[PDB]
Amino acid sequence: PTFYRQELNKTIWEVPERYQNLSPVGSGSVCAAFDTKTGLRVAVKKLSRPFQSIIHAKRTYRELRLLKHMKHENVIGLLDVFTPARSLEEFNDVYLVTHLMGADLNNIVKCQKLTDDHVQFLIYQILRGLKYIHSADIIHRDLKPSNLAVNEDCELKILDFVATRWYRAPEIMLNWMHYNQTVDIWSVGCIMAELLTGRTLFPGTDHIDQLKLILRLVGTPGAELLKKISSESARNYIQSLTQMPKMNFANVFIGANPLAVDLLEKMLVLDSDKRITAAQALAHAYFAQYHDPDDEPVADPYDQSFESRDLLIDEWKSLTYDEVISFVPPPL
Ligand SMILES: Cc1ccc(-n2nc(C(C)(C)C)cc2NC(=O)Nc2ccc(OCCN3CCOCC3)c3ccccc23)cc1
Ligand SMILES: Nc1ccc2c(NCc3cc(CC4CC4)co3)nc(-c3ccccc3)nc2c1
Repeated sequence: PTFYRQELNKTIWEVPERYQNLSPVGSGSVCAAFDTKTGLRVAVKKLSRPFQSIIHAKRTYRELRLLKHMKHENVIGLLDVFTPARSLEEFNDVYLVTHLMGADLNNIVKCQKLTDDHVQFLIYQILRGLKYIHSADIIHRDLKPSNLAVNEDCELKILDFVATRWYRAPEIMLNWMHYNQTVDIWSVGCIMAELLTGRTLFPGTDHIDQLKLILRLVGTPGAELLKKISSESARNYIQSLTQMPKMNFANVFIGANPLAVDLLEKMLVLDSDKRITAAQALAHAYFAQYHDPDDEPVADPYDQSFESRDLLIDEWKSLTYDEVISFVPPPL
């Protein structure tokens, strides 16, 4: 494949001839383009200094390994990955190609009002994607409206591109080091609550103000949850806050679907051991119009053994180069 060059907002791009009409989108740096081989509008992300440090190199390998493995309708997939290099000695740029979506859920929630029917379809697609992601032993940790891309037909894709702490599970705020996958479910509840009211549910100014807003809704942790908190520092700070009662969500999300209020009651739970999972939430009556267990697939098992390895930069670079060369595009 022959490459061409052009500068687009300080960053120079070397892309194959198949990608035309490059247009800057945001900032790695992303460009919108047209793929003459497939006829699709695509998004091309150029990784910025992929091997500047051990942190960058392993991060580069992690993202390429993740995107190559994601093959689900509601999760961002990899259409192509290329580099202008002809060998490992000159391998310094990595480009990632995916579908071009219309916008993100952040634009829709602040520019449009969503019917309860639209909330069902949008939240169902998130939970459908989360079940696929969680089945591969992967936690997103960064779910928020700006990480969810939506088309004009309300088709949604999860990606990992508005404060993140507003959607962070409380066990992440207190820096618990043994949380589970339901930290994403807490984020879904905060997102679902925002689609129903148009307001951010927990607009905290800091980590402490975030927990104060959370406790005003969910109430004081009970004796069962207090038994399972290992940090004496956090366990004492929780016992230092005045006893807040748990608000009834029907009095908070008024005029909302009774099934929507019940699902939020199962998602916005402090005790992560009792928080509803992605698979269980798909079976909730709120998604009866869309739920189909035979069309909610799980993922092929994903090898994360590299995360426990301590390698050099050129070793991470060489491993990334192998994944670039071994990539097989999906058929049309
Ligand atoms: C270190 C690291 C590790 C993993 C990730 N990671 N994790 C995920 C999962 C969890 C959802 C599978 C996905 C990602 N990576 C991404 O979501 N990467 C991307 C974000 C935004 C983009 O372009 C946004 C612009 N948008 C594209 C499509 O919609 C229209 C415009 C991208 C464009 C092309 C290629 C990748 C993009 C990210 C970083
Ligand atoms: N088995 C479980 C189940 C839930 C746990 C958990 N849940 C999240 C949480 C929420 C809160 C409420 C704080 C706002 C006051 C405290 O912890 N935190 C923590 C935790 C929090 C801080 C430090 C160490 C552990 N451990 C949990 C163990």
